[PDB]
Amino acid sequence: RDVLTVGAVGTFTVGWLLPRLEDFQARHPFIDLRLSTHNNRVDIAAEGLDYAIRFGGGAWHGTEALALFEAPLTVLCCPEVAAQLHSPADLLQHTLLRSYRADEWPLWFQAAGLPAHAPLTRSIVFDTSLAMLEAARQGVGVALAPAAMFARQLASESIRRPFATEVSTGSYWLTRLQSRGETSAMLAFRGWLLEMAAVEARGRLE
Amino acid sequence: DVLTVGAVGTFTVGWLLPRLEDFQARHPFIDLRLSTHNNRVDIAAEGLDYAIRFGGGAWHGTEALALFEAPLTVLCCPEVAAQLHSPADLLQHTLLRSYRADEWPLWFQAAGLPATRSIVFDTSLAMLEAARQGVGVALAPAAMFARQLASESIRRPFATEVSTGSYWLTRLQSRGETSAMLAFRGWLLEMAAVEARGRLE
Repeated sequence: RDVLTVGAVGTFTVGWLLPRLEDFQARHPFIDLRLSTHNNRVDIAAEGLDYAIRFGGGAWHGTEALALFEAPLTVLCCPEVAAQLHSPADLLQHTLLRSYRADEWPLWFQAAGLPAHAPLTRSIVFDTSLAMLEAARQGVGVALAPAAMFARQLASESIRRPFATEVSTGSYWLTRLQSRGETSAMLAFRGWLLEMAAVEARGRLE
Repeated sequence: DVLTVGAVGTFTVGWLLPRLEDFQARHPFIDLRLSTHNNRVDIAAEGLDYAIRFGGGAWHGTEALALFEAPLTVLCCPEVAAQLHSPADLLQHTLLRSYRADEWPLWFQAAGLPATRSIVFDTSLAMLEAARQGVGVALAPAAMFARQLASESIRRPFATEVSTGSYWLTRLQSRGETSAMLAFRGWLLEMAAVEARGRLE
């Protein structure tokens, strides 16, 4: 009375949602929110979610998806490794940490004005950017991830952005099953989340 | 000469990656394809030689070799740790939970306590980052967060721990042990014995 269950990708939950969720609970004291995290293969029905927030193109079968904001990808690494990089061409001297989406590194090299390499060895594939950024922190390799999800780390200087080049491969989306009606707590949560998302998208042009 | 290992992500980053340089120095012509997952995997569907998982070692169709035990303890940021004097003080904070099913009861039990509304985490990695941010109090294997404890950005308020599972090297009984596999198996078991030894020591 009333129950609301939301699942979000872990990187989005700890990098973005949780810093703002105190605002939601103040403005909606009566909604009992059940937040869980997942790794972007979330199955709404199996986990009992009303909404799932995930990353990609917004065209998931059986799903209605509302765009929140873009998450452009950039190179992120430890200061150790950052000092050793002068041009993006130096990157092939390092382990390239990557996600299961295999075209992010060639897409980014393109955006940097380099051929569309194509990194199979040496490289390690990560289910979550959190695991990828922790590996990058520990000097294992060079990460390619959304800067806007690791703002704290960057502002604390605990990790570094060595280049300006970005590439836009996906957005964060609020998704829901077409099969299910939107409850009143769902509508309340959606309104608050869209407001917060608009401030974020607005901030990146600002 | 390829070898595909899929390891749960907390284990990969908190323990296996800092030691992999050794392996790559001792077998420089193995092409390891390391991937991570969230402990809920289908070895066949993902096409792995080995998976490394947390749990009880009894997954149907798979040969599971134990590595070491992973006892869970309470972990939080410095300020909330100061507010924590005894275990009963914990219910004053939000309990950060994993999708298991469930470990807080057993930990309470182990700390001599009897029988709020909170957050479930697919990975201890996400859980530990919320604990650093002050969102709540985590229950997770301290052995996987040596880095955060050494710098004291994360604190362990209580000595109580509770064993609920181990890390395991698993393989479908079906497909054959490759030579690259055998070499990884030997090296990993040696590295794991040092770790278990160290806990007693």
